[PDB]
Amino acid sequence: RMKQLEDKVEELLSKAYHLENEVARLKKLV
Amino acid sequence: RMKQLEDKVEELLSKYYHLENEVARLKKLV
Amino acid sequence: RMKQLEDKVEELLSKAYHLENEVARLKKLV
Ligand code: NA
Ligand code: NA
Ligand code: NA
Ligand code: NA
Ligand code: NA
Ligand code: NA
Ligand code: NA
Repeated sequence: RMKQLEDKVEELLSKAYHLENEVARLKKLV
Repeated sequence: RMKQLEDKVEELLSKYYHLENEVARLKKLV
Repeated sequence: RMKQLEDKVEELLSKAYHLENEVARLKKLV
């Protein structure tokens, strides 16, 4: 149950921090 | 347990919407 | 609350993926 969705939320957290940076890239160059 | 998960998924739910706006805005700006 | 949680991160993982795609698209327009 919960160790499965925690590692998903972990994955989610990583992704969010990833995309956040990407958007910063785009915005500073666009 | 389930407290911290719903906690973080709201962080994530809002992060993800926030990004969707940045992407929408950025699409207009290219 | 457990099942709603697991399905909520479902949407998140899937929106995470389309943001990667839409931010990848915007990369070579800027
Ligand atoms: Na996996
Ligand atoms: Na509550
Ligand atoms: Na936090
Ligand atoms: Na969207
Ligand atoms: Na996924
Ligand atoms: Na992935
Ligand atoms: Na790049």
